[PDB]
Amino acid sequence: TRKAVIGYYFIPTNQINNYTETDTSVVPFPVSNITPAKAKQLTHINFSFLDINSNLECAWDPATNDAKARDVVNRLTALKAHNPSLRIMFSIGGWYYSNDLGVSHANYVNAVKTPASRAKFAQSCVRIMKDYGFDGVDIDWEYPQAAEVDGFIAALQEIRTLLNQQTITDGRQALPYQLTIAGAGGAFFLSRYYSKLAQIVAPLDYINLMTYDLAGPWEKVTNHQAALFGDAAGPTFYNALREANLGWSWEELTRAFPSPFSLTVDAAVQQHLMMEGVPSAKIVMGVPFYGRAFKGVSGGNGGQYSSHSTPGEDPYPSTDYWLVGCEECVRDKDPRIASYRQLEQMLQGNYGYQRLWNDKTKTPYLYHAQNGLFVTYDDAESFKYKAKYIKQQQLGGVMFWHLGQDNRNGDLLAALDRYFNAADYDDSQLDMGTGLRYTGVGPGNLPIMTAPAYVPGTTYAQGALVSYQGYVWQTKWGYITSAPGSDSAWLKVGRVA
Amino acid sequence: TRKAVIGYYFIPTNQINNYTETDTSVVPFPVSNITPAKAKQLTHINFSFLDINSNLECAWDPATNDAKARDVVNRLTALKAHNPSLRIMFSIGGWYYSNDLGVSHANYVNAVKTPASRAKFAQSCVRIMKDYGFDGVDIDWEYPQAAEVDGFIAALQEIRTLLNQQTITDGRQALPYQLTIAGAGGAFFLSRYYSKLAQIVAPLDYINLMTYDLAGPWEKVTNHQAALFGDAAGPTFYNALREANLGWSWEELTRAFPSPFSLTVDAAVQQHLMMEGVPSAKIVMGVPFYGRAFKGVSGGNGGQYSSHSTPGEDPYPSTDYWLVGCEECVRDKDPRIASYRQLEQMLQGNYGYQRLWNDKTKTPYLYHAQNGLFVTYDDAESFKYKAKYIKQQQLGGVMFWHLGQDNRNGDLLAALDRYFNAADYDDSQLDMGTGLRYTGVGPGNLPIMTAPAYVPGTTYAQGALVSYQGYVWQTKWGYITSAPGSDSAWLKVGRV
Ligand SMILES: CC(=O)N[C@H]1[C@H](O[C@H]2[C@@H](O)[C@@H](NC(C)=O)[C@H](O[C@H]3[C@H](O)[C@H]4N=C(N(C)C)O[C@H]4[C@@H]3CO)O[C@@H]2CO)O[C@H](CO)[C@@H](O)[C@H]1O
Ligand SMILES: CC(=O)N[C@H]1[C@H](O[C@H]2[C@@H](O)[C@@H](NC(C)=O)[C@H](O[C@H]3[C@H](O)[C@H]4N=C(N(C)C)O[C@H]4[C@@H]3CO)O[C@@H]2CO)O[C@H](CO)[C@@H](O)[C@H]1O
Repeated sequence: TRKAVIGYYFIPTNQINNYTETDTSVVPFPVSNITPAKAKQLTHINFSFLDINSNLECAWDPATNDAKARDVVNRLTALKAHNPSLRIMFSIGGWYYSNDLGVSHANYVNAVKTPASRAKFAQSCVRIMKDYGFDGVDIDWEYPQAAEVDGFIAALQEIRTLLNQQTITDGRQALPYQLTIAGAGGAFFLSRYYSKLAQIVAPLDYINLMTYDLAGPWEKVTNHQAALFGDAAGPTFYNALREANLGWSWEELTRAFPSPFSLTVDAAVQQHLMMEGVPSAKIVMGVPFYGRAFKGVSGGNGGQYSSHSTPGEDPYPSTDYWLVGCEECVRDKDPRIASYRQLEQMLQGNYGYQRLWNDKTKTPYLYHAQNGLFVTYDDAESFKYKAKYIKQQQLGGVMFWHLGQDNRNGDLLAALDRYFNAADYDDSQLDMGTGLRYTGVGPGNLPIMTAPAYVPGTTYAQGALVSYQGYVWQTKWGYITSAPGSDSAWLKVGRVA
Repeated sequence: TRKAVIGYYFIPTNQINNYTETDTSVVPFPVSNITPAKAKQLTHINFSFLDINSNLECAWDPATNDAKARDVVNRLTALKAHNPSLRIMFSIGGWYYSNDLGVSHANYVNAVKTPASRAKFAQSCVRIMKDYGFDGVDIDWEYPQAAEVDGFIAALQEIRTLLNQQTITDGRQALPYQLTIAGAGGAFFLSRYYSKLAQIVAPLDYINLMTYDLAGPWEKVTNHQAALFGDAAGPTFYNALREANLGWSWEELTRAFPSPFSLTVDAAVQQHLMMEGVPSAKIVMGVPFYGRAFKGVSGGNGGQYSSHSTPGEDPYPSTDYWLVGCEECVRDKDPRIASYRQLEQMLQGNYGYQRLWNDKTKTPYLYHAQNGLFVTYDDAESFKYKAKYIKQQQLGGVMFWHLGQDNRNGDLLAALDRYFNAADYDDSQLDMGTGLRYTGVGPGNLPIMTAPAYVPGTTYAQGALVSYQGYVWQTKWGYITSAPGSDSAWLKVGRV
């Protein structure tokens, strides 16, 4: 089956209001950049972002000029003409609107509270979808927590049943309306709703993992923001998943979530597959079309894993724009982040950056020896290893943030589409490296094991293995005369074939 | 409030059926051994053991001479004329009857299975009590598994209900009928029901921790069977509590249950105090009035922490009675155990035993260099530390197994009584030592702390402390944006 290539397209309210396709200083990446050929390279385009208002309904930023809004959305849906399988989704949320301290957080929390609120909210979603010509709904709430999860789940199920009904009504069987969500790509944020992944992913066509921003100025050590696999030399973190209300024993939590561990894309992907009820075909690996910059980095190792003098606040607190050659940073007032387009132009501008590569993480990075600068980003090369990882692990596909950050030619998007569909591209021999793989094993992804059936009245020595009621259990100590199961003496280690 | 001195009194069916107070060769320790003075040193005497028959009711061993039984119990209850606080309880269970593989194990599992079965069993308990003149019921099921816990609890609740009624009906406000159980004194067995300790203890006056047998020939290395505190040189064990059906986070589990750890009396007490709703006042520390012997030990550390060649199976697998000087071992046909009374005689018989003392575990032990023997046991000296510990931890009192193993002078009983009630005894200067203390912290033994009230809307760095809902919490990582109890990044680390 074809792999999904979901490209979020972010366009600020301000830009929508002053929309033009002839003034790169106003709209840096207009829709006019996506040609029929480029449209053919995508399966989904996720317009970002819509939000939830105080009325507990899906809506545009009130400051948005509606007519200009519909116009931007029209240029996008027009692309469907050049791709019968292309879907134009709209995403609700985004870090700014939905984070705990986001301006609209209460709206997300409140909308999902009751059957009534969920019905009204879900209905507003379908209205908006049909009103502007979208093909599905994507929720990017970062992120539901504690008591919020069940509501969130009920909301997703509700939206689902409505979409499915709309599909029938609109006779859209050939291109069903879809529901997706952008999920956390790191254990910390993932720990919030992890225990209920299955229920959450159940009504979805895809869960888009935000496997990036796994490094940044808000961390004390420089590192790759999207390492595919781990580098022992890089930092590690406490595995927040073992703080999730799972009901697993100490042993289970320990074997499921090793810690410390390398925060990588592989880890996020594996942590999702660990859970029972989470199909890999629904998992979509996210990749960044932007890089994150650090300053005050010590030399000796390309700027990797170094202490740094980079502010972690938001917004950027100074007026000092130290990312050499990043004019985009000056315009946007943040030297800590830059689009691939800008980064590429920087490597083009002979500014002193060296383009380095980590063979463990399988990602590139820039080192400015002179100014002590470090940039972590992804490119067509790192995407090769990730595209193959997607095939190998049989994931639903690839997602990226975001379309407007690709170079004018759209090399990043073309690469992705190429690695999955091009007849003349061949990665059968691409070596995935020796980077550290996430090997947590939880009661959900238990391996098939073989052991004599348990025998009542028998006393077992420590480390003894037996099969009982569909599983292979092992004793954590000796003289155990209890049966495998509820009692704490036995550890479920495998599944009975 | 007076510390409880609970002495179990075990008399085998054979000894009851041949009861005599004038022949130590038949009944080694008849009731007449408990003189008025000794009766005053006790608060409870738990008659052991009664069982649960196939009719799923409490009942005396089938082969028991009822008439002889009642005479023995009457002698015991007669003892009350010398101590108006004394209670003669009877204990149902014991290892032989109720262990997973014991003769009556099925009866314990079934007796508590249904409301009807529990109702019937509960009533049989009170009936036996009122019928033989006992003062309370002690359940010694070693031990109910995780699925039988809720029924065990319901059964205790049912028994508590009937006893409180009987107390009124019999006008026993002054000396209310009681309900206790012999609880595990080690994590492994404790882990079976640990998670529901609170519910188990609720209906009880006391939970008698069998904080002994923490070592034996069934373990690869010789060790102190009842060390008060841990000795780094000694063996450590897997902390089974971290595998209990607690539903706690890794962080919570790891701080409550360090592993490996030292299998000690302190460890057991702390493990109980760690749970919420488990009052120290109801915790009673068990002490043994018997020692455990090993053979084929090597020297270098007085026979401690040495490999040995002692068989572990019950019954003793041979007729080789190697405990030198232990005639009791010949009679009972097991050289791996000796009453304190027997040990004392072995020590005074100059058979080549040396009484050494571990100042970390605060316990005595015998080492026979010639034959390579090792004996772990307790005495009046180790009882000083445990008695102080009982006081310092504000525990309910002490319990021991069993009266019949003390010496004719009732020295161990006397020691316990003295350490708690003698006006001329003073242990304020007694040094508890540097032996390893159990350091686990749980929901029920959280430290008192002070921290700034959590402030909605604030972002907290890793390691921050805030007060919320009467507790102090700490963040497990950084950029914590939500409140304690709603965001799993918060760990409850203190109270008040
Ligand atoms: C404040 C506001 O609403 N708009 C800002 C705008 O904010 C953007 C940027 O900060 C984005 N960062 C980057 C590197 O693009 C940020 O992107 C987040 C997004 O919210 C999350 N959602 C996803 N999905 C895959 C759905 O991924 C993440 C990405 C980061 O990877 O989004 C916010 C808006 O929430 O920033 C611009 C200039 O930076 C500013 O002019 C203004 O328009
Ligand atoms: C096997 C039997 O029924 N009768 C045996 C008798 O068995 C005793 C002994 O093995 C006791 N052991 C010791 C060291 O005294 C054993 O005591 C156990 C008891 O079951 C548990 N209950 C408690 N409580 C505090 C309630 O503590 C433990 C103690 C060990 O600390 O009990 C069994 C019976 O269950 O052994 C004698 C002598 O070998 C034999 O003649 C015969 O009467």
